[PDB]
Amino acid sequence: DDPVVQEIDVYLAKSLAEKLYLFQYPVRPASMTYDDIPHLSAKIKP
Amino acid sequence: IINIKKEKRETDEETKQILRMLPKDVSVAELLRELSLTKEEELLFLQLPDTLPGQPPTQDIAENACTLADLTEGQVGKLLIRKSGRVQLLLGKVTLDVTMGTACSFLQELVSVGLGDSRTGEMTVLGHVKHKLVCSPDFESLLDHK
Amino acid sequence: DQEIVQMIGTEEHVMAAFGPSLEECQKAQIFTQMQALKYIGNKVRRQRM
Amino acid sequence: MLLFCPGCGNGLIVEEGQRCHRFACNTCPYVHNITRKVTNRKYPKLKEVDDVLG
Ligand SMILES: [Zn+2]
Repeated sequence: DDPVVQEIDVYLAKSLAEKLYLFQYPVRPASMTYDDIPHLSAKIKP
Repeated sequence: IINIKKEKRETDEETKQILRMLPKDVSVAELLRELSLTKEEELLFLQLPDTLPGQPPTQDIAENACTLADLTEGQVGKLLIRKSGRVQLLLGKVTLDVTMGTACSFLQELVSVGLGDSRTGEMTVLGHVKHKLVCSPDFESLLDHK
Repeated sequence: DQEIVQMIGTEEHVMAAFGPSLEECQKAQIFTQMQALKYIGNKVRRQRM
Repeated sequence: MLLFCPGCGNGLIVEEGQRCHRFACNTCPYVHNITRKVTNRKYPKLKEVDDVLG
């Protein structure tokens, strides 16, 4: 079992290391998104 | 009735309760259809081990944890797809294996929350997350090596 | 309640069995954490003063 | 079946509005009118024709 195909390279980026957040909605399926819902504000703490 | 706001069935994979009228994939075939069948980019969420096979470069140390926050930019490893469905990640002298994670069906939005100013910041929706990968050390090879 | 049902299970028989519990919960006006905590505290007896 | 509101995720009950029967949640003004027929079969187990023993 040799690596015949798909020798993909892996790069690393530190531009958004401290600014990248992951938001997951446990009650919202992936089919319906909040793209059309107009947002108003977001409160946050560092 | 509005078509994009119907009631949702309990099964997130079969929310189509009313209509107008999935086999478990593998990482090798996943990447094959992501690159050969189509050319559109995709956002993935892979889980790396606690410690990477490296040393913090001039980070003031101790054999501590070496995560991505210590490594620099550029090429850090290669992704190999062998025969019979093997998907490995060569991160130097060692080789980890990549498997499919838990098949999430709920909405996962990868966004960028950049606090450019101490009073006002920007939230940038980068994309959507659909598949999850898991990278694990090939302990069998590490044991048979020495 | 959707998160609770997802945590319990997504099988049809599982939802059919858990239906009565959801109905009994909806019979009362307990819908937030504060209301449920107050209901629980009402069912709490002091360890003899 | 068991249906939940996309807004908050609470269970939906069936009530009668001013025009038609609708699914509604008890904690939000979300509603959903019924357009076509909706059914939920269960297919109960049919007692077999028990054999005569002895
Ligand atoms: Zn609701």
